[PDB]
Amino acid sequence: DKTVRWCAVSEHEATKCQSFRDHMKSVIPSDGPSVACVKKASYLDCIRAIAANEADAVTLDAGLVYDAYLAPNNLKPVVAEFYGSKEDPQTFYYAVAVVKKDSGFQMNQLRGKKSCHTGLGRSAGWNIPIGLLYCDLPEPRKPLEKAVANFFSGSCAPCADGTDFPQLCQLCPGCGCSTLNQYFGYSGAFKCLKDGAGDVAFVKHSTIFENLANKADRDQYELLCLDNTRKPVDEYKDCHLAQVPSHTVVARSMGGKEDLIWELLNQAQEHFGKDKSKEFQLFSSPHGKDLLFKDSAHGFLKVPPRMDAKMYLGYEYVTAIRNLREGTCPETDECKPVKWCALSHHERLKCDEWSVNSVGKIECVSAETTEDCIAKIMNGEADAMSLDGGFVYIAGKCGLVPVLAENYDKSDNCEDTPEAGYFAVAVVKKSASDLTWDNLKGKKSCHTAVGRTAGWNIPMGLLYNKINHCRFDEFFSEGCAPGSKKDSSLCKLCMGSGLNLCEPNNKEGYYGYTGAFRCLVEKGDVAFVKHQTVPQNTGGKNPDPWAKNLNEKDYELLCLDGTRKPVEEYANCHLARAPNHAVVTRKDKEACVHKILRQQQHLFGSDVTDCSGNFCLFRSETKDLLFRDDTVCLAKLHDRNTYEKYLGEEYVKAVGNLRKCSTSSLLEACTFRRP
Amino acid sequence: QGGYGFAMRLKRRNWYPGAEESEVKLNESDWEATGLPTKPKELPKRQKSVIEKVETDGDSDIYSSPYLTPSNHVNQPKNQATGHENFQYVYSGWFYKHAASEKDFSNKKIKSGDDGYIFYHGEKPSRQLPASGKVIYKGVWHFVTDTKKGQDFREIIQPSKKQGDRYSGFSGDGSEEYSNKNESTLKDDHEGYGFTSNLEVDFGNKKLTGKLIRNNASLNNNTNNDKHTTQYYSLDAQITGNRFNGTATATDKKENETKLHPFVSDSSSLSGGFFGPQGEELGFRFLSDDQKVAVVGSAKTKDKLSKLTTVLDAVELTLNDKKIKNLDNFSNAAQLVVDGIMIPLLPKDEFTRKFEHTPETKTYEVEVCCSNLNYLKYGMLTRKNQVEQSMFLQGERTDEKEIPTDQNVVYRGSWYGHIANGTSWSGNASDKEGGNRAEFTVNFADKKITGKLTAENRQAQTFTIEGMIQGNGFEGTAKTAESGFDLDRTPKAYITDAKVKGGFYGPKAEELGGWFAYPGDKASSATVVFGAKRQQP
Ligand SMILES: [Fe+3]
Repeated sequence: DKTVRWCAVSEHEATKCQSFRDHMKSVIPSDGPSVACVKKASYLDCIRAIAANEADAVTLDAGLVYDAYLAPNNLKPVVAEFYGSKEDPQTFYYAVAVVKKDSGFQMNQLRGKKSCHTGLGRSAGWNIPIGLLYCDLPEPRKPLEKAVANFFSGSCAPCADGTDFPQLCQLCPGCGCSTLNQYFGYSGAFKCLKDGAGDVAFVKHSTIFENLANKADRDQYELLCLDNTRKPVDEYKDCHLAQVPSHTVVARSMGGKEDLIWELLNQAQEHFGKDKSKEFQLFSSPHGKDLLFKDSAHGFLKVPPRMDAKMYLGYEYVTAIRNLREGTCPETDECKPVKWCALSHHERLKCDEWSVNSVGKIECVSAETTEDCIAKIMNGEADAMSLDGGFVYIAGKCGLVPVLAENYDKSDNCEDTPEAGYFAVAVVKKSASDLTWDNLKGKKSCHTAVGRTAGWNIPMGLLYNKINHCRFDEFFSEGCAPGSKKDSSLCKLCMGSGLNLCEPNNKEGYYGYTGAFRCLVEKGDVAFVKHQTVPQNTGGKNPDPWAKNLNEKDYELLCLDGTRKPVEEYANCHLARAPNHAVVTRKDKEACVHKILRQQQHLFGSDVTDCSGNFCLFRSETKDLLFRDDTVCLAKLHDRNTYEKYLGEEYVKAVGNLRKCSTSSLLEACTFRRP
Repeated sequence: QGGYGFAMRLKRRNWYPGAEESEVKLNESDWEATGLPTKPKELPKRQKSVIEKVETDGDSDIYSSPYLTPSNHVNQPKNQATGHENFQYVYSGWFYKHAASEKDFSNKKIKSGDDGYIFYHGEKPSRQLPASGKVIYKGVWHFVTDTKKGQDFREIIQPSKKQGDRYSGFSGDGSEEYSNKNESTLKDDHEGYGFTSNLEVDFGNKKLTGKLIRNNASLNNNTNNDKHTTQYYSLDAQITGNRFNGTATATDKKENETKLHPFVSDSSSLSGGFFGPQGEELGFRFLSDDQKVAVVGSAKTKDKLSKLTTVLDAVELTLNDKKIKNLDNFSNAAQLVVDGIMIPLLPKDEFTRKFEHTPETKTYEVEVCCSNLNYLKYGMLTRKNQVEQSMFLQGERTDEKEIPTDQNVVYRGSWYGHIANGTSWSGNASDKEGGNRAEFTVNFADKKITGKLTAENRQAQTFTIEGMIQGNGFEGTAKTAESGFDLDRTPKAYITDAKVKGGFYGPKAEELGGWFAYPGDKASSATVVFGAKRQQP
């Protein structure tokens, strides 16, 4: 009996839910998803009920989504209400801080200015901006209204207590809580900025587009960005205080029935959604306003599995709300420890050594996969890591920015010398001949890991263009592509032990460039790797028993034109050019990371002669720990600070051409917040 | 010097920059007793309890040998010797977790890397063994190395974690890549999966030899190698009782070649024992002499689908309920094993000796005879924290081959006894004068043994024993004469036909001992243990 127990917060809701239940029954087959209405006293009660497995779903505003996520409720966003249109649905709105043109102050310059808020306890109007400013407020920070009244020189804070904190009503005396106050609400605040009452208005992105009579004249205003610059009003996606989801249905994280819920809601919108039926409207009711869903809902979208409450609300929102709930401020004032994210134990061990040697300027966090780590960087849990260009692509879509680049070219100009990137090559045994780029079908393949430039993106994208279909495990007989689904044929050649098999970290010995080459040696027909890999691993350069006796002349590269050439010929035989691996971070950590890493590499960088008695940041044993082992230095990006600018137009098109084949969960989640 | 099992903990070297420890070696001090397992397939409690409390960064799991009962974590790693996979009594193996770095910066210390143990333990150390014959034991082995700055063993563990440098190399390491543990089929000359042991135990000559090997992997390039196994050691040991002692010899040395693996030194510390009813399983350890390597292993006779000989006697006789229990013993008459702990029967630093032993619940109070008996000890054992009462006897039997044929041989000694009908008499082992006294004549040719136990006022106070001998031991009866003991006109105590069991102890039957409880049958009651030494003519 597959039944979604929906939680109602009022009798009016309860009766709407029952109408919902009865109408679904007339549409869904008996055997399928049905509604059960369970009534509770309040949203908290509902959240607890869902956690207690006494009920299944409820729809929350943003703040409650956060509450729902905390222990011991541990609930997650599953379905999203969207607004305004099917082709361009608004799941989210953006809280922005809007100011006048050329008024010359940034977000960290706000102390002393005059503020306009939509009203107290509103999200964009109050909670977000005050939350992000919380540490800038003078102590005591309790009670909040008093602190805020001391931060700004004067305000309009509708609904604020003006009796106790006069300056909060200064721009709208009385602090009126209704539209009777010309400064109340969204338009109210904007009109307060326009009137020249305040210096800044805290509103959402749609506010100025809606409230300007002339509609050009937006060029008279800008937005404050968290990095302390200003962008034009149209740039709000890139300049905003927080991105918040409007109305979100949540369920248990484990055993939450997310499938059932999405099946139910999807069928419901089909029959009862906007304009769909005269018999029942999911999105209105006679009984009241906004029952079970907002009346302005146009439909539902499924929230991607990878998402969790922190990731869905976003870094900035969570920062603001945590500041408000917890209330902990740091006591100072220069660069804090950079938290580096390590891949499993291998990377964690070296990262610890790095931290001890940097005397605390570096700290360590582990995750079992690159995607996991990237998400921690999004969180705040971690600060930075270095990434294969395929992952600087994903991190980019996830909002992270590139800061320094790995340089593999040897010179005394290194940090100041941009590189064009290395080469993705297809490597085969000289002994096996007549196997060509023209048909590799049915042969056995070795990849660095799924989603990586040479090992995956370049060769598979090309193959995709040839074969025009996504299943490469059907194309190759077998292979090792770490990060593949474990029951795939692309996990079969992997050397990983037990559950380690095909894991995309160093627990799998076929993981990474060297890992892949060892796979070609020991199992496969063709390995996808960087052009440097065969010379690095032959001629005794690699001491380990497997590669100890390997000779370079025993391998050849597959040329696109259907021919083969010796591995030195890689300039004229290659699959494509790969952008150098780069370090990525959050925009807010980007200055600190750039400065700390430059110091750190001057200390531990390839200038370090003896790598035994001392720590060498750029070396490990064949494993590329924390950085490629061939990294000469970390180089200045300059204008190239966005993933798109950094990778180049050509690579970003190639990876995008592969979008239909993507197994990436994190990419799915990210492109959902920001297409 | 025997025990139920032993473990050795991985070492983590201190790398703190400028305070760096150059090396951490292994010692004989580093063996920890596992104590008696409740379930052999489970991890040893004490050490598991240690690893549980160890901090980790996000991997909290304890990984262990694949055949161990996990807590907690077709396919997947195997370690076994083909055809001897099924262990009842003994297990060896490893368990670890990936521990967080331990930092005390006040003392300039960081240790990094995995943390765990290699160990073996078994239950029911054998009191019987095959009386002759050669027998194949196969099994597994495991190792843990020292740590030295710059050290790596590339042929066994791939040093991406600095195994052998920052923390011990060990056979459990995830980075150990060259065994066949992960494959789905065996080559013909493979002995099994992973590191396997092979021993030949000759019970006739009391000698054991064997080889410890790795089974190597086979795929594609490297199938040129022709050798599917590699032998790191050979073993030799002298068996005495249920225990054996010997040496290990490092097999792979081309030296002057410097080595890509840890097994270099030989070992004079090889030690182990037989477990199970016939001694069909065994476990062992050794520590290389350069202290670079420590090994534990187990082996067993071929899985299913000669006459035996009795190696030792160990008995507890409970004074209250008049019951005889077998005690475990390690073929050391001077090591009293009760309730899974070992009481030393000899001092550290006279005839009959009393002490208290508080292990580190209970406190044991022990009176033990005699100072002239090397292969046998007997006496009173009492338990407290209210008080439980027992007597004990244990001896190491003489080899069935070494038994005397002399037709008249006199043994003299003492006894402890407690005897009652309606009232209690109790008296203790004394080396004179009107004290407890034991007299034996043994005709070995005739296979007959007679004796008399005389008490304080003697006799008067007396016991008569007649028995038949088989092999290294004897059975018989004991009687109170007539009528009654006197239990001190006086009350008496009537015992006719008490069952007596005993053995001959030490080389050439230098000693004998025995005991009986009563009744066992359908009156009076008694419990007695006695022991005696072989007199000159
Ligand atoms: Fe790469």
